[PDB]
Amino acid sequence: IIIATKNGKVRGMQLTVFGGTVTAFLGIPYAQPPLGRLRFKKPQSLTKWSDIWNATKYANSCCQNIDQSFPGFHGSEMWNPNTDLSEDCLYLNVWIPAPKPKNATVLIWIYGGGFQTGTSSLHVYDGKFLARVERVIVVSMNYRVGALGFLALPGNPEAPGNMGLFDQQLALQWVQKNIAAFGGNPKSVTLFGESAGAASVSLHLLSPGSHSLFTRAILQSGSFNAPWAVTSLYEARNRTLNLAKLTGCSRENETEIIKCLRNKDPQEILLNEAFVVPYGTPLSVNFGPTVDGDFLTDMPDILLELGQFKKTQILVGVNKDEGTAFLVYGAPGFSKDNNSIITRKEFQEGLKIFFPGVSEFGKESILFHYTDWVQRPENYREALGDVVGDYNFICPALEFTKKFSEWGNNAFFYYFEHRSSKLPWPEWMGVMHGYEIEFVFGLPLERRDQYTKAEEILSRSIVKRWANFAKYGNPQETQNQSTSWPVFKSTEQKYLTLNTESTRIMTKLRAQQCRFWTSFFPKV
Amino acid sequence: IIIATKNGKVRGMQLTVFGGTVTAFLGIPYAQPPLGRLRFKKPQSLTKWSDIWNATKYANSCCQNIDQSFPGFHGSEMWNPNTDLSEDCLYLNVWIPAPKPKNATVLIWIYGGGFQTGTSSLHVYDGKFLARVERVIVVSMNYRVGALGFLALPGNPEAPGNMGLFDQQLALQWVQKNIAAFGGNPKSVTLFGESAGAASVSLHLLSPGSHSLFTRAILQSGSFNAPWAVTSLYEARNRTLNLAKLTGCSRENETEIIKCLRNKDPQEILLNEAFVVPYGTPLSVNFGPTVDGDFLTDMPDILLELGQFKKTQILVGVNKDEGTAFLVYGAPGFSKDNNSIITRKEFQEGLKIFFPGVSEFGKESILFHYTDWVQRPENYREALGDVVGDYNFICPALEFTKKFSEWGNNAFFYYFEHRSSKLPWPEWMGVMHGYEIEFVFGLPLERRDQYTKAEEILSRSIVKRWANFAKYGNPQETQNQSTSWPVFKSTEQKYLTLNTESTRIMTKLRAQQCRFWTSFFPKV
Ligand SMILES: *[C@@H]1O[C@H](CO[C@H]2O[C@@H](C)[C@@H](O)[C@@H](O)[C@@H]2O)[C@@H](O[C@@H]2O[C@H](CO)[C@@H](O)[C@H](O)[C@H]2NC(C)=O)[C@H](O)[C@H]1NC(C)=O
Ligand SMILES: *[C@@H]1O[C@H](CO[C@H]2O[C@@H](C)[C@@H](O)[C@@H](O)[C@@H]2O)[C@@H](O[C@@H]2O[C@H](CO)[C@@H](O)[C@H](O)[C@H]2NC(C)=O)[C@H](O)[C@H]1NC(C)=O
Ligand SMILES: *[C@@H]1O[C@H](CO[C@H]2O[C@@H](C)[C@@H](O)[C@@H](O)[C@@H]2O)[C@@H](O[C@@H]2O[C@H](CO)[C@@H](O)[C@H](O)[C@H]2NC(C)=O)[C@H](O)[C@H]1NC(C)=O
Ligand SMILES: *[C@@H]1O[C@H](CO[C@H]2O[C@@H](C)[C@@H](O)[C@@H](O)[C@@H]2O)[C@@H](O[C@@H]2O[C@H](CO)[C@@H](O)[C@H](O)[C@H]2NC(C)=O)[C@H](O)[C@H]1NC(C)=O
Ligand SMILES: *[C@@H]1O[C@H](CO[C@H]2O[C@@H](C)[C@@H](O)[C@@H](O)[C@@H]2O)[C@@H](O)[C@H](O)[C@H]1NC(C)=O
Ligand SMILES: *[C@@H]1O[C@H](CO[C@H]2O[C@@H](C)[C@@H](O)[C@@H](O)[C@@H]2O)[C@@H](O)[C@H](O)[C@H]1NC(C)=O
Ligand SMILES: *[C@@H]1O[C@H](CO)[C@@H](O)[C@H](O)[C@H]1NC(C)=O
Ligand SMILES: *[C@@H]1O[C@H](CO)[C@@H](O)[C@H](O)[C@H]1NC(C)=O
Ligand SMILES: *[C@@H]1O[C@H](CO)[C@@H](O)[C@H](O)[C@H]1NC(C)=O
Ligand SMILES: *[C@@H]1O[C@H](CO)[C@@H](O)[C@H](O)[C@H]1NC(C)=O
Ligand SMILES: *[C@@H]1O[C@H](CO)[C@@H](O)[C@H](O)[C@H]1NC(C)=O
Ligand SMILES: *[C@@H]1O[C@H](CO)[C@@H](O)[C@H](O)[C@H]1NC(C)=O
Ligand SMILES: [Cl-]
Ligand SMILES: [Cl-]
Ligand SMILES: [Cl-]
Ligand SMILES: [Cl-]
Repeated sequence: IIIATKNGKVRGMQLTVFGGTVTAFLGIPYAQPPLGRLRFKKPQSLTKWSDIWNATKYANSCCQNIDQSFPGFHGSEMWNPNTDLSEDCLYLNVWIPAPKPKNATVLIWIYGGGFQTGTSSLHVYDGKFLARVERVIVVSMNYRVGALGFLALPGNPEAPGNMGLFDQQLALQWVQKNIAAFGGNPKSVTLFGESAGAASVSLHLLSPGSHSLFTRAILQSGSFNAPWAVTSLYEARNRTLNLAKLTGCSRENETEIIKCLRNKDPQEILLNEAFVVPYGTPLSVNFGPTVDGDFLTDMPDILLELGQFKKTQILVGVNKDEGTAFLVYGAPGFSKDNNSIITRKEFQEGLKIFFPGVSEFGKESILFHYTDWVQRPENYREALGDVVGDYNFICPALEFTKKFSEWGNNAFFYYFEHRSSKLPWPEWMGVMHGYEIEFVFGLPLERRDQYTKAEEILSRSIVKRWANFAKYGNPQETQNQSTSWPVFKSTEQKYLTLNTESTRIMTKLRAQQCRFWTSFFPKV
Repeated sequence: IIIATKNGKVRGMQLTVFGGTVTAFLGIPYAQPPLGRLRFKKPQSLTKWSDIWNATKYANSCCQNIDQSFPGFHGSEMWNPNTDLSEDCLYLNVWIPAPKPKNATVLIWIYGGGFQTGTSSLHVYDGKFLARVERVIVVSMNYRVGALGFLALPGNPEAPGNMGLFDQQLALQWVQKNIAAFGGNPKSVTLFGESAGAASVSLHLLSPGSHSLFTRAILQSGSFNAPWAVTSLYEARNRTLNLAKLTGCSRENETEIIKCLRNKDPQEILLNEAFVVPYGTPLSVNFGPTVDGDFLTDMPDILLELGQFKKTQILVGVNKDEGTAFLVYGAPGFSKDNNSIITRKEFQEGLKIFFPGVSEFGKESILFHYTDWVQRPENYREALGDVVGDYNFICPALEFTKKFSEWGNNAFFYYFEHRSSKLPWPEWMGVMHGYEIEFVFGLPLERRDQYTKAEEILSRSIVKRWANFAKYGNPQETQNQSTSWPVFKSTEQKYLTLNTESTRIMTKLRAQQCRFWTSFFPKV
């Protein structure tokens, strides 16, 4: 199977999925390799090839540091890259139903990883189930991460910032130009992403250059108003110069810092990213999106508040225990290998880990708000996870959703509360960050994979709802006497819970907690 | 002029006021003197006299401690009692227009003084101007204050608590039974009071026993939800027993503590009131209203929240600088005799004076909320006064008004912002607590008294508005092209400013401050 694209022919491969066939085109190039003088620059458009590009395997993942905290452990290792790392990493994947569809809706996946890590070739991002079961086309891209994707000296085209967001955008352009050849509808394109991938989706909603590149958006556990999502111009400058210092690249001329950094081995840039900040946290984003005057024209909070964004439907949600994953990456008393019963003093020390530049009063205020107990040994352990999840994911997603919906558009909010039967992490971590993704991609639809029957049913329902959102703007499951998913409006704030037992309509998720983070805490 | 009352004849006296005449009956008894075995008991009804009771001078003021902080100084001394102190103090005053009116509306004044001090014979409470100018009848009563008015051991008729509130109530009953003989309408009775007198008015709104004793209510700088206004049953017990200790009255039997206290000289009870608490403040109310199961059937906050109160119109207001008066009664760096520029550390020490049993985090939170400066030497001095005024008077009056109006009734709120040209206190204290009162009573209507012309005009307008509220439920001045006073509703929260220059309709008084006190601070 060979498809002709604007830049040349690509050969795919046939896959058997559930007694049917999917065609996969893995590793199509969508930009010039950003090597040499192109390092730190916006991606440059790719010129024609002749002969057939073989898109029959996943391409290189972008250069990135790896999580070495738990070698041999599937819970962490499943997120590490599974393809060689290389600066030559600007590739995308396409999965299409067979037979070729006529005008299929397109789902474009944007991975998370804190803007520092990630790749589209992870097993939990495999678009073949969606293509098979819902007859949508799935596209995913690799984009640059870390300093190589996000180093900024604002205004300077040698290192303007947001390069990895421009990579995403150019892959969106590729779909616009090329997807009809694969049987796709460029006028029916939904972005979906998790964590930094969801924050990215929310920035494409804000970016005038992305407005005509997609139709609708799905935000899983992330949005640009999250505290980790956008680097200030002040932080970015200091981090860029710190990185120059650490590599011997400190210079009088800023265009000469960049020239120097372009001579460094990728591996030397990677080694020094960790230290560009005095204190870090398990949620640090050393190199992330900045207000660059190009992708992002103003501080995104101002854009959101004043309604300057693409007017379309959004689907947004979070997991019940967003904060737990992070606690084993440095909070005292915590271990994935015991029940992590901590004391008051450990709790207090954990706040120092998660809120390093925060006044003592700021920290006491967190403790005040989260330790009014309803005695119980896991009180403090539970409070720290909620602190981290509410601050970093849940309250920001809910505020994004309120503010976005106030401008007239339909929004749907979910609260995912199912723990995978196969989860390798301990029970105390509950419904973790990242662990809805396999349900969205339909992994539990595979009977060989040993998920429960209740999990097959949940995943089939989520898959259908996501697909209906993409095709029709409305994440209903219309056939199986399912709970209707109400629109989220800033007054009632109705959301849908996703679980194997009973799906419920609820209101005002974490009302009391989010008043704290959203209205008090930003003042300290 | 001799009027026959249910309990006997009373002779009044004629007064010349503004080229006209008022009849004053000063010092009519309304209960049995609460002496001897009646000390600490509810007031007992008075039996008939023959011959003519001469109500031609003010009666004794109730026993109370005096403000000795500033001897010789009119600013403080004008609030001290101006009649002999005596346990024999249950008397009231009546001022009536001449000629005798036919069915005049009645204004009943309830003085403030923290429930510890006060008397109806103060010059600034002289009802003759109102009677003259508006042809209303004015009534005022003395009620017991301090431990003699409010000592409680709940349930025990020897000392049930709220005795001074029962004194007020019995004087309300006297007006019901007797005012028609003076030309008054018992079906048109408005209560008005300032500070503890306004808190009292707000408790009569809650008390089933007072419901048929009045029509409408005016609350000047006070309401029962103020932090100083209601003593917990826990505080009351401890204070009663502390007082017993300090007087040698500690006993096994509680009815024997009271018997013992009844043998003490009034003057010995007074000397020990100050110490019944370990820490006090300039706003301490050692002996005040309690939930006694009789006057007050439940915690008044519950009654207010759940709409269990007299359904009628209210007029409520506060002064611009409620908090300043108190700062010279113990805050470091403050003096009525210099400009009281204080430092951060003095500010912090002042919080300790005003918030003695409050956690360090509680205090830091106050400081956080009030020291975000918009440098300026008077920053800290101004912040402390606002802290004290917002917490103790303004935010509580506004919350009372919101909650009360949510039940359907018209409410009118004012913000009094005129500083008396004659004020003896320094300019930095601004528009002080207590200093609207002379405008309400029409003192500036007296040309001999050397107030400005702008002050005569302001007082004449307030007088008319207060009188119209009493007679008609609507505090308008209809004749002189005046600003219309809108109803206060919990959504718009419109209020009227009272000043000599420009009277304005404004909204959401101290919105940001009161969110702090009303919604955060009660948690610490
Ligand atoms: C901006 O960066 C400076 C630089 O300090 C850093 O030097 C880098 C090359 C890197 O190795 C990094 O780890 C190191 O901290 C920061 O100043 C430092 O601040 C810390 C803590 O306040 C102090 O211990 C150091 O004295 C100080 N270092 C120097 C050399 O000045 C600074 O914190 C940072 N500013 C922001 C916005 O975070
Ligand atoms: C849960 O484990 C933590 C984490 O650290 C430990 O991991 C264990 C599984 C074990 O292999 C141990 O050797 C390893 O150090 C425990 O916290 C540790 O416990 C003690 C006393 O508090 C200290 O020696 C360590 O500093 C501390 N580590 C950290 C990172 O804080 C924790 O006590 C344990 N909790 C249980 C069993 O409930
Ligand atoms: C209830 O009252 C007690 C009694 O203490 C008081 O004794 C009284 C007769 C009187 O002189 C008063 O000034 C004195 O404080 C309070 O206990 C006291 O608390 C303070 C400060 O915490 C301590 O310094 C004392 O040790 C302690 N005194 C005694 C003898 O126990 C107590 O504070 C109070 N409770 C409440 C609700 O405020
Ligand atoms: C305003 O006066 C205060 C109050 O105390 C003083 O009253 C003055 C009018 C004067 O007679 C003085 O003798 C009397 O003690 C001043 O605070 C005082 O100032 C000094 C230094 O801060 C200390 O000696 C006192 O402890 C302190 N008193 C109190 C109660 O805190 C204050 O400095 C003054 N401020 C000015 C002039 O701006
Ligand atoms: C494919 O359908 C096109 C329009 O369908 C889409 O309309 C969009 C506005 C959006 O709402 C999508 O979700 C809809 O599905 C049509 O214009 C094209 O011509 C079609 N192309 C084909 C059949 O080749
Ligand atoms: C005096 O007027 C009485 C009624 O007037 C009042 O009606 C109340 C319900 C209240 O709204 C007041 O503010 C009104 O002024 C009437 O019943 C009496 O009979 C009158 N008594 C006389 C003239 O002696
Ligand atoms: C692409 O794959 C085809 C079919 O397997 C092969 O014949 C061709 O040589 C390939 N091109 C390469 C490896 O460049
Ligand atoms: C910085 O150096 C570069 C060297 O390539 C040069 O192009 C540029 O003009 C210099 N900038 C300034 C303004 O000094
Ligand atoms: C609805 O349930 C049927 C079985 O009754 C199942 O076969 C089908 O896949 C379900 N559809 C969805 C979208 O959940
Ligand atoms: C009351 O006053 C009248 C008139 O001045 C007087 O004659 C009478 O004796 C008085 N009664 C007293 C003092 O008890
Ligand atoms: C307390 O003592 C008084 C003495 O007058 C007595 O009437 C009462 O019965 C005693 N109470 C109890 C229950 O001990
Ligand atoms: C209205 O103004 C007139 C003068 O024009 C004055 O005599 C009168 O007292 C005023 N009335 C009120 C109630 O303020
Ligand atoms: Cl600090
Ligand atoms: Cl369902
Ligand atoms: Cl403390
Ligand atoms: Cl006016």
